[PDB]
Amino acid sequence: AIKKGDLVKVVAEKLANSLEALASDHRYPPYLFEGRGEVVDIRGDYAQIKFPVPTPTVWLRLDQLEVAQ
Amino acid sequence: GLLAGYQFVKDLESAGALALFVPPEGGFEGRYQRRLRSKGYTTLPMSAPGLGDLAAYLTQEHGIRPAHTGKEDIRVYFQPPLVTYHLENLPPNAKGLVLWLIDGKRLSKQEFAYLAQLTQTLPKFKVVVEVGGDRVVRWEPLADWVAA
Amino acid sequence: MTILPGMTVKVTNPNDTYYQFQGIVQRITDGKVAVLFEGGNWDKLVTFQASELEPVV
Amino acid sequence: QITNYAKEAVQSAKYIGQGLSVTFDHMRRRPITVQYPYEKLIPSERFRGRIHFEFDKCIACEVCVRVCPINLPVVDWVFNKELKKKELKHYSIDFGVCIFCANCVEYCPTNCLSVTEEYELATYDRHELNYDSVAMGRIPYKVTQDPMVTPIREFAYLPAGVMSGHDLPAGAQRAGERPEAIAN
Amino acid sequence: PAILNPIARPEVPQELAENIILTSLNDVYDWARLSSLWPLMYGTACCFIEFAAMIGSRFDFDRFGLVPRNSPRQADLIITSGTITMKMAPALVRLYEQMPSPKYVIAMGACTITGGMFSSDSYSAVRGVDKLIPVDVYLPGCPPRPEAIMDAIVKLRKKIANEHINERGNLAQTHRLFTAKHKMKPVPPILTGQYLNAPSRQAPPPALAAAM
Amino acid sequence: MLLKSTTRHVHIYAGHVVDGEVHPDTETLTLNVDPDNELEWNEAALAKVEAKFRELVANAAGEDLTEYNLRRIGSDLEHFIRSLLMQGEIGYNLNSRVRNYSLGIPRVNHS
Amino acid sequence: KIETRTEPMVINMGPHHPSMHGVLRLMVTLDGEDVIDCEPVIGYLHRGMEKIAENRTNIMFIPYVSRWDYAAGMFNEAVTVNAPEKLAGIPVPKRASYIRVIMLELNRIANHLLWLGPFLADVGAQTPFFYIFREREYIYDLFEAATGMRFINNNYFRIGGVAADLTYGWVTKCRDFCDYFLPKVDEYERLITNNPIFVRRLQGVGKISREEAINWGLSGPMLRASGVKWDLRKVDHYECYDDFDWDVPVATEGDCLARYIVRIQEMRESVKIIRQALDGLPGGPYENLEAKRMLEGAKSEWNGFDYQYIGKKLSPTFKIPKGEHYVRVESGKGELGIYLIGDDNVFPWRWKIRPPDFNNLQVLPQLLKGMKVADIVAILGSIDVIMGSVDR
Amino acid sequence: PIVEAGPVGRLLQSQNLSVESLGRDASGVEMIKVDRDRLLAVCQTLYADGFNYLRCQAAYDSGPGQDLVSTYHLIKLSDNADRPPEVRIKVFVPRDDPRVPSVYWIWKTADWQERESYDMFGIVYEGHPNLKRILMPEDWVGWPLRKDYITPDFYELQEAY
Ligand code: SF4
Ligand code: SF4
Ligand code: SF4
Repeated sequence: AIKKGDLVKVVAEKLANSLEALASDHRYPPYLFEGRGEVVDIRGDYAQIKFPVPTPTVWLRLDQLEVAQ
Repeated sequence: GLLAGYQFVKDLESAGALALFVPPEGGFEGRYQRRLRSKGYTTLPMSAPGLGDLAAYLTQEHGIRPAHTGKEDIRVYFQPPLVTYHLENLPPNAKGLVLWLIDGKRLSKQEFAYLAQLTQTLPKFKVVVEVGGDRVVRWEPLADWVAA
Repeated sequence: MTILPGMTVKVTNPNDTYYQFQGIVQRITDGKVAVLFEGGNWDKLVTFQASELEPVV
Repeated sequence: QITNYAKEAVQSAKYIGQGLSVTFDHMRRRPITVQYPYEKLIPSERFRGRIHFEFDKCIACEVCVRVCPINLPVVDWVFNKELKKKELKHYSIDFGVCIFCANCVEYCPTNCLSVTEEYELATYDRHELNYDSVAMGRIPYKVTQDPMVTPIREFAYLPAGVMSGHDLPAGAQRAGERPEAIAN
Repeated sequence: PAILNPIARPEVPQELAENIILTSLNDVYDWARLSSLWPLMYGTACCFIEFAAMIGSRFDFDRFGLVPRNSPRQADLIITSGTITMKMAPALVRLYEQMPSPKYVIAMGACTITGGMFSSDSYSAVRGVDKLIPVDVYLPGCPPRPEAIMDAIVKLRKKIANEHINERGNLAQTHRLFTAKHKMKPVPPILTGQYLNAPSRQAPPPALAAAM
Repeated sequence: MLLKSTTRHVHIYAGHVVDGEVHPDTETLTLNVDPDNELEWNEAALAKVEAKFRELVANAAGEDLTEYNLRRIGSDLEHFIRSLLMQGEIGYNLNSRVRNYSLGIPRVNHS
Repeated sequence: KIETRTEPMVINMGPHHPSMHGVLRLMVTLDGEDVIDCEPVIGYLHRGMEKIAENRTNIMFIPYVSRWDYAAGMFNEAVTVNAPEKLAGIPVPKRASYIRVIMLELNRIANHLLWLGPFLADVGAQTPFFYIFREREYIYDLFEAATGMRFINNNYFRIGGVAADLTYGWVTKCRDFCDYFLPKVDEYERLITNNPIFVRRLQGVGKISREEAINWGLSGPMLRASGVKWDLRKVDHYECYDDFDWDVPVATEGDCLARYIVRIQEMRESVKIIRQALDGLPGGPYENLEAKRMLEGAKSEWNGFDYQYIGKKLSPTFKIPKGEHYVRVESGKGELGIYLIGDDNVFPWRWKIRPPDFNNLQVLPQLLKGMKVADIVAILGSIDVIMGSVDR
Repeated sequence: PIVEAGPVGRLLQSQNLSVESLGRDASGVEMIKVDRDRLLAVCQTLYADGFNYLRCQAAYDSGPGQDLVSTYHLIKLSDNADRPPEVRIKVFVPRDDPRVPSVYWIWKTADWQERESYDMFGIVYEGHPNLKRILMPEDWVGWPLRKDYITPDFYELQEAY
């Protein structure tokens, strides 16, 4: 459903249970939930998200992502 | 010479658009924007290559596009017009402001003359464009410097 | 001769770092002309004093 | 004993005697130094000073963004469907963010972007370095066309044999560009 | 609102009246600071070699009056020559507070202005030294030429002469202290001063040397 | 040890200050906003960052007392002072010797 | 306040560290005059270089790489462009290969000269520190002519070869430089071998055996100064370095005096490789290469796949092919390797820089065992460290 | 099987240490998969064989949510060689429980290199002396260079505004 190149937002409930929560901090930064990250290079079940903050991009699951219209 | 008075402030009220010729090792230009700042004139030292079109920067608002750096959209930051935003914050009990442009020697003559004819059409505002170099710091109006 | 913005000139004076380099001029001004030299990898334009630039056909 | 301190002192007090002589002979040589604001040293033919810009040449294709290491140059363009050709409306390279690697002047088809020779850009404000398209299109400052600077040349530009740029009355580079066109 | 990040109107009149005598003493006050200011021998990344090439013989450091000091107290100028990460970010403020108040930090290189090439995607780089300490003169370049640093010294020297002797009060820090009590668990420090004499380097532990 | 979080506008130390000399404590955190006078404050917004400083200290009072966690509090205060500039509550100081505009330039709202 | 106790005193070298080899922090503890332990705190220049490359194309990452070993410069660009050109099988022309040997041997001279100046001031005499940097300024202008920058940020190495050919008065200007610098190499050697006060600070001070050097992991003039004779330009047949005759400088002593004489002998052998490459150049000088381009421009022995600076000027959208890789380049400081594994897109999947100084700094606690306090910067100045390579 | 062995894989087969031999490299070295329980048995045989020099102990992520890899590119160093035999041992480890046994006692070059594998990636090395963070602050909590590392909203890490 989630294409390559549309604005997505991260859901907090499906993120802090899985394997993607071990790499990061538990206190999640607020730029994930403001829906502005452009998803590029979907690879199977996972997706790289270019968030508007000048930090490295993250790879999250496509189940952990909600489209921000 | 060495003991400088306040003739630099009186020449700026006369001409309105000066053109300093300072020593290129610096340190001797700024002693004349202290005599300028002692007489109530505030000072906005800007950089002459950093300005774009001086009409669209000084008296008009300009859309400054910041570095999106590949992780941001094309934002347009509309900054206020520089000489007429620093005039309104300047209180009316003090005198005007001066534009202390440094590295004026990379400005074209069309941008020299635009800074010359603006200081009289805009009240309580002057410019000092630091252009060129000389062994002794000296000034002249911008009206005949473009006539050189 | 006069210089229009886009003709191929080459430098003629010997007291200069760019002795005989040639290229397209760009953004002629009231006393100065910048000549894009087309040199190798990174194209470089250098200011001159509107003289010592003999063009070729 | 007493017959040793007149012989254990000579072995190095004459070595500093042959060391005070060589350091005094270091003062015999001319000071090879580039006094900056009165002798600015001439940059090379490939030096990446700062980027120039031609607003009448940039056809809005963002190759400069895709080859930049940080995707720095802001290309503001509309599509302009009445003419069916994209025409830009603003261009800016925020220097200070700009590493002067000049990938944009290399991968450009229309030869718009180009490196200048001026390194003398230093502002009091970080945002005064965000150059406009008409601020980048200004004419560079040449070291030779300044009546306060005696421009001394660089190494690999002197004639063959001399390794200094001060007592150089004339000359050129140590080779010829086209010497062999009527020879061979 | 009306204007984002506004400029506060200076309500003070700045009655900066002075005679011929006091400004003649202010010229000597500013000349003595612009003409013999001592930079700290500081350098982190690549811009320290371009700064150390200016110490040498081809470009003269001690020609404007610049003497490099390897101590924060004796130096006033600090040329931030190098990319500062999350580490060196508390260390550079500590080098900055241990200075007499005419400081005049100048940023050198692209990575002390906006964190230049690591401003796109880097998890530990502070983007610009002006997120930690106030900067007088900015200097782009990567790396700047040693001639280009001596312009930034010249641009700095023009800024010392603008400083006034009766405006010496804003050079000291203001102290708006606030206090809150927390309930965070204190942690023992990670980096204790033993490396070789730690009780894990002398021999491999059991339940791991059996399969060796 | 003096765990500290020193950005430009926020100096959070792990301890209390007795007349300049900072003494490292375990219970308290001291904060002085804007050591350099870059922003001209007022009585209203200085209490507004106290509605943010004591909020984040009470929120993060279940975590560890490290330099990483003091930096997380000192960052969110520095993101709160920048929100006070974009709301036009405080403004830039012009009596300061530097005018480098660390928290963005002045700009008008909606062109 | 400060008290006087009887336990061993721990001093912090501090991240300030007024030296020219980066920003270290040694928590070295003292036993009166002898050290007993020392932990190095690194990471003060960790800008996240490996995470950057996973969002960079190769032409977008070529400016990033000459900041790890910023004394060297193009030694970092050597490993970078060799990672997809040895994986995609892209042929490098023979002339562009010899320009790479010319540029890398000039970087190793500049790598060793930046090592030499601070090392001579740390071991004693401070007056050659100003005369060595003058000799490095000649190497700056040789790169400033050919590339557009002095010692780093010189995007010269490409995937299909090199960025551009040399300038006109360039090949005759090593013959002014590297025929003048080579008399001064023996002048730098006679500073420490003669005046026998410097040998009492370098004989046996920081000695490492041969068997411990291979186990702890060492490369370049720190491994070879224990009597190993391992050089990756000889071991790996790397880009027409095998077309020259040059001896590998070995010193079977292990001490810091052996590390001094090897690095001085690496300067001397580099000029040998330079002069064999300036005369062994395929088209010779560029002003004479371009001369044959006009007399026989249709189809000659010149204008081939060789005698030119690039094979094919590749697009910015050059996809790295799929496969693991590990390319090695013998730098001036050791083995600088990168472990490239890339997917079929333009970004590599993992870019693990294996630095030459990250693996040589882990021996510094073991070398500082029994050494004195005045011989701490004498050890650290002889590892030839650049922090930025260690921390990335 | 599907993929044949090589010169190092046939040596480990002759010592009753079954290893999942991968194919050749893109440069031409042997890639060998060893489980984390049989790592110290394999590397003790290769060190006695002659592989006295380990380089680039590289932790590598196979993708987000996949198994982490700790690679060991060990070469046979001699006094003078001409392309000596090398082999890369890759040890796959899951995201949860990322433990690989340390090879510091075999090769001392895996002290800081395994710290860099623990500083960036979450791979905890059992038996490793002084296993801490080198490249980062020691009180950092996240694991960068993983594909999943969400960088915190620090004021210093933002744009210059
Ligand atoms: S690289 Fe050249 S053609 Fe492409 S957008 Fe920039 S100026 Fe235009
Ligand atoms: S100089 Fe570098 S950063 Fe600047 S526009 Fe060119 S490629 Fe981009
Ligand atoms: S921009 Fe480049 S040269 Fe300047 S400090 Fe950063 S890494 Fe060094």
